[PDB]
Amino acid sequence: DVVSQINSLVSSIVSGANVSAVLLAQTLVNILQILIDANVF
Amino acid sequence: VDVVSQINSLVSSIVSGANVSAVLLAQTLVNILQILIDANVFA
Amino acid sequence: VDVVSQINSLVSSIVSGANVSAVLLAQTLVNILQILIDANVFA
Amino acid sequence: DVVSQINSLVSSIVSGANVSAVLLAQTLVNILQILIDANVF
Amino acid sequence: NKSLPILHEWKFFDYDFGSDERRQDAILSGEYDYKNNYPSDIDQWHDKIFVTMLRYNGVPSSLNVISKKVGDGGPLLQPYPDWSFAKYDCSIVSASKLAIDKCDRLWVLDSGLVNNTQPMCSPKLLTFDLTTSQLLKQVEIPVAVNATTGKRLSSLAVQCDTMVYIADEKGEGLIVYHNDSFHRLTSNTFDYDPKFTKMTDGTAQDGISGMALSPMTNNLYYSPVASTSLYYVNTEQFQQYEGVQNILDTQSSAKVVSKSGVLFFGLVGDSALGCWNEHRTLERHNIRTVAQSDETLQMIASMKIKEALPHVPIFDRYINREYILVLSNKMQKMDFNFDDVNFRIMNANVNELILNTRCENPDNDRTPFKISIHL
Amino acid sequence: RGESLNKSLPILHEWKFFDYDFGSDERRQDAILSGEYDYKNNYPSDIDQWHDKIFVTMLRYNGVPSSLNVISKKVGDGGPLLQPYPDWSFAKYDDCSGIVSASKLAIDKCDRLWVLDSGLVNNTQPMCSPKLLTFDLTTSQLLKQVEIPHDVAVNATTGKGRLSSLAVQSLDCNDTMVYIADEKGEGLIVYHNSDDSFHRLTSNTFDYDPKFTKMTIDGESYTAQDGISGMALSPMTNNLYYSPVASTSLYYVNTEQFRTSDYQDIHYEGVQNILDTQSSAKVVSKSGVLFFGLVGDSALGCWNEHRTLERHNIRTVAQSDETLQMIASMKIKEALPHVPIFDRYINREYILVLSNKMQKMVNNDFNFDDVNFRIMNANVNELILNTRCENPDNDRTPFKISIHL
Amino acid sequence: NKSLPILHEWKFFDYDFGSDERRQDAILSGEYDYKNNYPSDIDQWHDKIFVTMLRYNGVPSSLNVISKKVGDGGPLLQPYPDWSFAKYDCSIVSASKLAIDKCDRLWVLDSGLVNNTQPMCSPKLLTFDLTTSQLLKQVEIPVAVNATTGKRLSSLAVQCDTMVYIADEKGEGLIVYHNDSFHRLTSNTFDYDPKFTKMTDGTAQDGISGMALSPMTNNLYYSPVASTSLYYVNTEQFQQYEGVQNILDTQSSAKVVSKSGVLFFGLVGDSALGCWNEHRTLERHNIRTVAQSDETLQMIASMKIKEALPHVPIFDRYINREYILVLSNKMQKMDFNFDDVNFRIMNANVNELILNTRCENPDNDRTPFKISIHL
Amino acid sequence: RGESLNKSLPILHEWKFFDYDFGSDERRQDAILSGEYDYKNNYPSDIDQWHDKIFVTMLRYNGVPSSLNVISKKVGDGGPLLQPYPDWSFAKYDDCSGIVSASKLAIDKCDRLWVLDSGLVNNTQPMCSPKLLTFDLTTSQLLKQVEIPHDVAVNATTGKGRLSSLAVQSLDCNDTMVYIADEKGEGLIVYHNSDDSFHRLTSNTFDYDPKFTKMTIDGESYTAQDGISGMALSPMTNNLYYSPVASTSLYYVNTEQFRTSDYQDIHYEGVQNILDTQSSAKVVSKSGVLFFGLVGDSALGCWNEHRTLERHNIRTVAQSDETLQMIASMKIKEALPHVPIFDRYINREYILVLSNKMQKMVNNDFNFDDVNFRIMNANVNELILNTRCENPDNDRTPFKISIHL
Ligand SMILES: C=C(CC[C@@H](C)[C@H]1CC[C@H]2[C@@H]3CC=C4C[C@@H](O)CC[C@]4(C)[C@H]3CC[C@]12C)C(C)C
Ligand SMILES: C=C(CC[C@@H](C)[C@H]1CC[C@H]2[C@@H]3CC=C4C[C@@H](O)CC[C@]4(C)[C@H]3CC[C@]12C)C(C)C
Ligand SMILES: C=C(CC[C@@H](C)[C@H]1CC[C@H]2[C@@H]3CC=C4C[C@@H](O)CC[C@]4(C)[C@H]3CC[C@]12C)C(C)C
Ligand SMILES: C=C(CC[C@@H](C)[C@H]1CC[C@H]2[C@@H]3CC=C4C[C@@H](O)CC[C@]4(C)[C@H]3CC[C@]12C)C(C)C
Ligand SMILES: C=C(CC[C@@H](C)[C@H]1CC[C@H]2[C@@H]3CC=C4C[C@@H](O)CC[C@]4(C)[C@H]3CC[C@]12C)C(C)C
Ligand SMILES: C=C(CC[C@@H](C)[C@H]1CC[C@H]2[C@@H]3CC=C4C[C@@H](O)CC[C@]4(C)[C@H]3CC[C@]12C)C(C)C
Ligand SMILES: C=C(CC[C@@H](C)[C@H]1CC[C@H]2[C@@H]3CC=C4C[C@@H](O)CC[C@]4(C)[C@H]3CC[C@]12C)C(C)C
Ligand SMILES: C=C(CC[C@@H](C)[C@H]1CC[C@H]2[C@@H]3CC=C4C[C@@H](O)CC[C@]4(C)[C@H]3CC[C@]12C)C(C)C
Repeated sequence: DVVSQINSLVSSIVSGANVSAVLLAQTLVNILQILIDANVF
Repeated sequence: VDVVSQINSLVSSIVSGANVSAVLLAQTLVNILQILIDANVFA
Repeated sequence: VDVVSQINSLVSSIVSGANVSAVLLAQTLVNILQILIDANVFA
Repeated sequence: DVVSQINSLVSSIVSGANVSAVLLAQTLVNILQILIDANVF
Repeated sequence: NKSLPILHEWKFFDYDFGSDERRQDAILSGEYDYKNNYPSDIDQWHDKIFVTMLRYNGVPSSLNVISKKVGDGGPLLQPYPDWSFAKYDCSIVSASKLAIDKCDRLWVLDSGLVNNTQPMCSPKLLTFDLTTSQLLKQVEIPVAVNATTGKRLSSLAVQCDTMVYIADEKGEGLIVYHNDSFHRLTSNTFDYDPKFTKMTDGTAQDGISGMALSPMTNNLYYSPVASTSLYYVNTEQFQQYEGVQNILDTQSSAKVVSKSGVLFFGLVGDSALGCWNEHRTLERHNIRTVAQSDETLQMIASMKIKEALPHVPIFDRYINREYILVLSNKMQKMDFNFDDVNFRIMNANVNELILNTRCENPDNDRTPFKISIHL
Repeated sequence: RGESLNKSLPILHEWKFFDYDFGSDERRQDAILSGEYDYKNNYPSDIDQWHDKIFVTMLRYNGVPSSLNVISKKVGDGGPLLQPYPDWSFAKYDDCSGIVSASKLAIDKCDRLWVLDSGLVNNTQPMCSPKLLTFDLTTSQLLKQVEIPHDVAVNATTGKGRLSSLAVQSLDCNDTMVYIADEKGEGLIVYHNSDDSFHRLTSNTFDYDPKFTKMTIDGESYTAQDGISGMALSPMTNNLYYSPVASTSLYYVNTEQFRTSDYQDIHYEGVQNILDTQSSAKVVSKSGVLFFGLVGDSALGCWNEHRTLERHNIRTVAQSDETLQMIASMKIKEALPHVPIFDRYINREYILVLSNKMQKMVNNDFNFDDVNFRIMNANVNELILNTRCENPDNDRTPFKISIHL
Repeated sequence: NKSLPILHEWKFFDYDFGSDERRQDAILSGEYDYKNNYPSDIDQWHDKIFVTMLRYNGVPSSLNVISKKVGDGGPLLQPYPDWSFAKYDCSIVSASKLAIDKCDRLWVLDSGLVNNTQPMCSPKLLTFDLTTSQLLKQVEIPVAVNATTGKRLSSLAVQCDTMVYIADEKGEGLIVYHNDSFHRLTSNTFDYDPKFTKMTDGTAQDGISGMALSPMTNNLYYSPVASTSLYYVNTEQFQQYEGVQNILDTQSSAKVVSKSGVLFFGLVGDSALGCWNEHRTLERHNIRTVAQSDETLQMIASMKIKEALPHVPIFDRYINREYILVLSNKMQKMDFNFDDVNFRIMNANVNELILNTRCENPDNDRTPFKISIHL
Repeated sequence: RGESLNKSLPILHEWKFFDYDFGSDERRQDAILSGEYDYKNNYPSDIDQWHDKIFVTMLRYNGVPSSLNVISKKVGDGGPLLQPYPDWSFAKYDDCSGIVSASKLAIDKCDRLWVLDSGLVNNTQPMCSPKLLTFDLTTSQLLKQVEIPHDVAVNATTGKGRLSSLAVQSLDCNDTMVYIADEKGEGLIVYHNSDDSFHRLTSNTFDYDPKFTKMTIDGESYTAQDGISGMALSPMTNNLYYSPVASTSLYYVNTEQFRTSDYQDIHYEGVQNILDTQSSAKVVSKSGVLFFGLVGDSALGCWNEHRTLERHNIRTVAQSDETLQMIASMKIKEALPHVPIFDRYINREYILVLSNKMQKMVNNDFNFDDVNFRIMNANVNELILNTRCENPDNDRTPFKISIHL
């Protein structure tokens, strides 16, 4: 689920917690691919 | 798969002076990252 | 300075459906990051 | 010096060391700005 | 009691003629008198903001966009597509209303009227391709007059096999076009009410004028200009009615419906904006006023609702996508004071405007963040 | 009240019952047999939040292994397991060494966690003397521990005491002032960080009202002869808002009075009988909005400090017969990191709400096959927007981001 | 003994006529015989790879680019700019050589020759703007013939006030154009040597042909085709010589100089590529052979050196920017076997080719990484 | 030799003299007065590298605080300060508890650091018995310590011993084999991880040659009656290359011989008198290129294992009269992280070279106002490209990245 990753990641960031680099990388990959598939570029 | 031929193609464009496709740039960035993710580069 | 008016201008372009300048995108990314750097976001 | 930052950062990465997120961010900022000023976009 | 952020202001309209040489040639001629430029409709597509002008004497172009240039009056206008369509000697005479569809076609309702009365040419419906700025189709409105009263095409709605709807406030009827039949309909709900003909800042015998198609229910909401009622007709019908009467306390102005089913409408007396959710029942306790300003909202002549772009449906949950654009001229003054601000394009996020009010759509609070958008 | 019936707040964590990370199911069973951990006697008192930690404090009944806890990564059939903070060392009270019953928590500007240990067992029998602990959140180590002298911990005439509410005013990160309500004994303790001095205050505003001693939540009712609790310090006005538990009033005391010494004629403000039901816990936003739980209605109410304290400025902002039965705690946090240039784009403040079911504790009649304890949350600005509680909105950007967890 | 990676191969050249209908109309006509298409020069700008064809009988266009389409022979060519310039009936007759300058102008040396001998039209120097694909200037070469011998403009070099240089192998001289004077020069160094007229895979009385301007020293290196010498003339002179004689063991073919001062040249006998650094002294112990292949390097008809882009000078230290493009037809066969590969565009990184050899430029090893580039 | 006179390798770290991170200049001065640290007696034996750590081992003379060190963040007038690894606990040898003189280091596939402690003081007097330590680099803790029995640490007849070279063959990360050259005693110890068994071998190939006992470096000369050192295991062929110090030969032994037990008729290979001068330290790339220091010429030479072992396949790849006077150590590392899909784009292997000035130690005549000890580095492929040492290049990408530190 991209949505659960996003939700999880943003919650980390806004909470002041240290944020997982792998979750950051993977979610960036998934958001981009979605944008690619929607002809955003 | 076939990230290597995309990379090769893309870099060739960049170094040749040509205009480079934003979608090919985005997709290749996506593929390089995912490869790095799967190789525990961030873990 | 004046990152706010650049941001406002850029997002307005994006949300309006307009084509968005790659240089304005790059420069605003540079400015947002530098601000975050100076606020110890990465430290 | 952008060059000293680059050199320092790449040396970290290739050495297997953990790599500073601030040095990563700042060097990304400087490379981009250079590219912007050279009309690369 | 909200004010809405201004996107563009004018003391008076002015155009990009080319040089101040070419402007002055038009001022002397009477091709352009600044005192006779009154905006009818606005719309928006990508970087373009359309502004249509009622073709009185001294109005160089009717169909315009806002340009990069600026004058003492405010942003200069620039004819769309080029000055070619500004000419009428019956070639766009008077772009009364605009509409943009899913396929990036711009529909234009040219009334044919001069001074909003004398029909110099026959009305027509134009259709430009916004990708190219070129004209795809032009059709004359025969349908166009009452056939008994004899009598002004003053409202438009468009549904990629498309269907257009054109209200006729003077003649009191509803033209229905099929993408090539036309057909005029009639009703007592389309007729003006003498009771609410006076609209007292400080008389109009017009009927159906203030249309708005719901993208979720397919009801075309409307009312006569002289009325305090909100009627509607379902469009699945479209070969020959709903809504409460006297439901509002004053007359309504222009109207618009969100994709999410919220109807917005201008309240003439209060100089306010009201709303009503389609999910609720049409009655007093479900009608709320959401913004009001004695200076800025004197006659809401137009409203449009747009969705933030690009449209990436997976991320819809994170974004309040819909925003409203509001043209508020001062029709009451159409005896103006041109040292003051007269014509305004305001905007706002739809969800922010109605949140925690009877107008709202039910909020699923299921994400750590929500982004509100407008221009 | 209008336009908001059954509006619930998104759940962050739920429990059917509390359980802990003992280590393995081996180490748990050793505690269940011992009587160190009965799941039926675990009732949450307070919550708080710092970085990745969500604190949850438990009333120290018989069968409550630790009082001061955080939510762990592990999960059980009850819900998220708890894990003692800092370590199990502070869970022990046979010794009477550290933390009997963490009644309330508070986090200050300088990342210190303040803890109000009541010393009570079963919320009544005072096994040890109360104390105020202060941990450094950066290190998880203890900075200072101070006993609350019997002189001020209890009423001198009656001898009764239950320290049930806490608020902290970090004036300079180093001269801070703590405030501790005593609902049973009916008093307000005022502590000074500089001296370690204490001062017990009294007032008729601190006393319980027999008129509003009966409180009905979700059909079932109980009775509570308790005074001052539900405290909340305004970061903008310095008013410490409060009310007796058995009351329908909202009082307050300005704390600038306590700054200049020699007070121990204090002036108390606020309307009486201003609410239709009793108020529970309370919190104030940095932006000056007071939130409070409405016991009878099982609702959350608000009031802006910029407006005048009266009925027509009080609105109820959420309500739910299932999810909001006793609001035992509330805190408000700002989204992080704090980058001031971008404040204009972000509704930063969000609220965390602990909603146990105190009505079911009183009668010892829980259904542990149902959800009982909830941490809800919401964006502050989104909750009050277009209501009498809102602060004026400057709509000056093409976008605005609302945050919570 | 390196082979260089192939960028494009051909068994024979073919063109994008439009449809196989339009091709067959040309084959029957004799407008296009595949057996008579021989490449003269290559170049590169952005996505375009230029390929020029010697205009024999059966050669539809002379100035071409490689297209996206592909045939049994190899990549089809496509006339540049359009087919308009493919026509000669003296309108580009025979694009002998190409050159690209700092300002994105493409210089073309049209010889005017048909079958590389009969001068159907007068020679000319064209100058296209590569940004627009349109022609900026055209100039006839008067300068063009020996004025005693009577006699083929077969080499080109360009220096944004630009200076062009055109070798004449048959007439034995050096034309010097000023951006509008022309001037023919002469020398015994420009004359052919009978000793090295035979070039034995398994006779040519031609002179100056194989020019290459050093961007660092401004020496225009050259030699007669029939020679084993390397001469040069400084261009700061440019109103009326250097280099060793018999310095190479066999005849040299085309020539090119890197910005960094390395001269490359084809060695006819060995079917090899040699180099020499300008920083060293011109003598045997400083001449090295860097690549060789009996199949792939039979006649090096052209070489160009390009720098990797974009040019961001701050990062030059990280990048070996320069790469070489090599056209290797088989002039020895110009009796071909068209079931085999005959014409090749190879390439390589300059620094990788010469590193740790007497040809190299001194390496400052001052970065944790170095990137080598080619296409 | 050709086309490479005075070609130096980029310096990674330089020293005029070694100094340590004692804590503060207070704690340093306490050691200088004590005689625990004389800067004039600190001579580096080996280097290695793992992640951010660069190891530097010091010959334990009088005035050498620690033997096993890493380079620290701090810097002095001498150069980068050293810092004992793991902590100062292993620097102590009064006790004779841990690490007297870390002669050589080795890092295996599994992130274990192997250390050859000779037990020598002043490189001669055997104060303690030699041992082989094995730290886990992930934790900085010690996994195993093993004494090298006097049975095999010294020659049985003469009694002499100096363990001066080390190589490790991690066959399975858990069955590894260590190899320890003894230059003074002239033997090859072969250790087995499974048994902790040791076996001393002998050969005439391990013996010193009197003919090449004189070695001149940069004008000044000295004499060395030493045998087998300068070992290097090929990861591709399993040949353990070596040579006696006083020799101009390059020998080797295949190690598959040692796999099958019962050897303790061993077969030694390699040409004799193949070099014009003595070889110093040695290293082999994963790709099969052997590098070696040439003592007389003050140069670095190479030889590809794919080619035949003879003069026309030996080339000198760098040389410098100032910077390469005694190559005391060499290691080869691959660039990280290892992402195999991208291997084609990257020349991954690079070489680290310790070049002290052993010629100046012998005569006790250093100039500490000059640079004396250097860690140089270079990309392997860039060093040998277009030379007889290279491996065949597949030029199959529009770009190739060369790496070092
Ligand atoms: C990982 C992240 C950050 C996600 C960021 C990099 C995503 C989000 C939206 C993207 C832009 C969308 C539209 C556009 C408009 C398009 O024209 C250019 C790309 C851009 C700006 C996208 C680029 C990437 C963005 C900003 C979060 C979840 C912590
Ligand atoms: C699309 C591109 C650019 C690809 C770029 C963004 C990729 C490539 C490798 C990435 C780094 C690898 C390792 C690392 C090490 C890790 O510790 C941090 C990220 C970093 C530096 C990666 C960041 C992103 C890099 C530079 C080309 C083909 C035009
Ligand atoms: C140019 C853009 C996109 C800007 C994007 C790339 C910026 C914005 C904020 C950044 C995150 C902030 C905090 C953080 C928290 C930190 O822990 C990790 C980086 C992250 C997530 C930043 C990454 C990059 C973000 C999303 C718009 C205006 C079109
Ligand atoms: C921080 C980093 C990674 C730096 C990376 C993100 C830089 C380097 C080159 C950049 C591209 C240059 C050209 C181009 C061509 C241009 O058309 C698109 C951008 C792109 C691909 C640049 C984007 C950013 C790149 C890949 C290192 C130092 C660890
Ligand atoms: C807070 C910020 C900037 C936040 C930026 C990354 C936000 C703002 C608006 C977002 C787009 C809105 C709608 C949409 C519509 C959706 O369909 C795609 C994402 C997009 C384009 C959003 C992308 C993210 C944007 C640009 C800085 C100051 C740190
Ligand atoms: C819509 C998106 C992703 C939007 C992302 C880039 C948004 C969301 C929350 C933003 C942070 C909120 C608060 C803050 C607090 C402020 O102090 C810094 C910015 C930051 C961290 C925002 C950065 C941008 C974030 C991460 C996709 C799905 C298209
Ligand atoms: C190893 C990689 C890809 C590395 C990528 C980021 C490298 C390759 C070539 C580089 C450009 C070369 C020249 C130049 C010329 C210089 O002027 C600007 C940078 C640029 C465009 C380089 C940017 C970085 C590139 C694209 C993946 C597989 C992880
Ligand atoms: C030229 C640049 C920056 C180029 C950067 C993106 C290059 C340099 C080194 C590359 C890593 C080398 C090895 C490796 C080893 C390999 O296993 C993964 C890729 C990685 C980490 C390369 C990633 C890309 C890097 C960081 C700017 C100045 C324009």
